[PDB]
Amino acid sequence: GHMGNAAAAKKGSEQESVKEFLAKAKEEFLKKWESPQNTAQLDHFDRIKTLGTGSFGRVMLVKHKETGNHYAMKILDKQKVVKLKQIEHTLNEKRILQAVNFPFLVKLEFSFKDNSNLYMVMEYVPGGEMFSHLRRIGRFSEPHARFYAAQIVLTFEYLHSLDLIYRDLKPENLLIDQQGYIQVTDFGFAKRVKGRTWTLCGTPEYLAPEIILSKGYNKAVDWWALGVLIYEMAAGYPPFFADQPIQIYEKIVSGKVRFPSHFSSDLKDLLRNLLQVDLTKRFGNLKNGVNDIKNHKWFATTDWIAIYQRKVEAPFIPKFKGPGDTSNFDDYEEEEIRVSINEKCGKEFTEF
Amino acid sequence: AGRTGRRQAIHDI
Ligand SMILES: NC(=[NH2+])c1ccsc1
Repeated sequence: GHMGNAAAAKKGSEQESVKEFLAKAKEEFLKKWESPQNTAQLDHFDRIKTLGTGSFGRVMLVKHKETGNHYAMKILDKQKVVKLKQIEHTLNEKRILQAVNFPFLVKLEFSFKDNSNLYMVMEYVPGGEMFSHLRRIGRFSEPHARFYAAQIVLTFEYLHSLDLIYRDLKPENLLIDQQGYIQVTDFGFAKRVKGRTWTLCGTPEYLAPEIILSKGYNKAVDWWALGVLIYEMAAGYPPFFADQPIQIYEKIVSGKVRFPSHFSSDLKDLLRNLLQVDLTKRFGNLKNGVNDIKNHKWFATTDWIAIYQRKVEAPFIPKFKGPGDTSNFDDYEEEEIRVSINEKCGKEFTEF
Repeated sequence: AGRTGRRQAIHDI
């Protein structure tokens, strides 16, 4: 076979340890999922700088006045969160983040709300977004991309074992920490799902075809998105690339993908099996589950346990000038935080 | 030709 006796026995034992780990991880998750609120207030923090902005608010660097610790504070304008699925999704985000625990998932520290806004305060990751490093360097070498991909594979294996689908994988959502490892943030589209779910949501370049086609879909959409991420990391641009979303969607559904001439044959084989329109054939969705990915030739040099334990030397260590350094983030327009005299949307966000 | 800047996710397409 491809493996000798010693190699196959070790791998089998390793897979059984994974099952042992995931069983314990689920027990700890469920305890927090059933018993999740209001762990601080706005005036406990000094606002420093806006680190990112999107439709419904911003992420800011803040400094905790009492302890001097720095945090990333996400601010959601309760009114701007007006759309039906915008609302449910915000409750998903907070409840998932307060219950998970994994070395590549950002840690939530406080959450609270006032008359105008919802707030989630999490660990500050000063190395910046993968997105900006990727655009600056152009593309990552295959060993470099592989190091990051392995972390996503393990993170999705963890999430999916808890019946969580992530649904918004992309470089914009992946922060680089001081050791060069990944921190997945932005759980705004994550959802606990026992079978299928139906919401049309995500980022166009990363949408699986079954989402675009309005099918009930499952966790396999995350393995498709992994294929898009690996391609983008190794090429510098995503596989389905056009100016307007409708053109992106047509390319996604076609069942066609072209690869740069510098892609290794091992990489193309992996990506063909991840970017597979047929769900009966997509890696991660077969009888052997995630092991079809972990045991792929392109990952043959990957020490899965060593990645999880953070024993592998990272390919890139971001520059850090000290606590509160924002040099690895882009600049954004600053807008003061105005809190209304009157509560908005009190009933909608009772559970937050 | 495609989008090179940060990409916003859509909550309800
Ligand atoms: N949550 C994010 N995407 C983010 C971006 C810059 S700092 C945090």
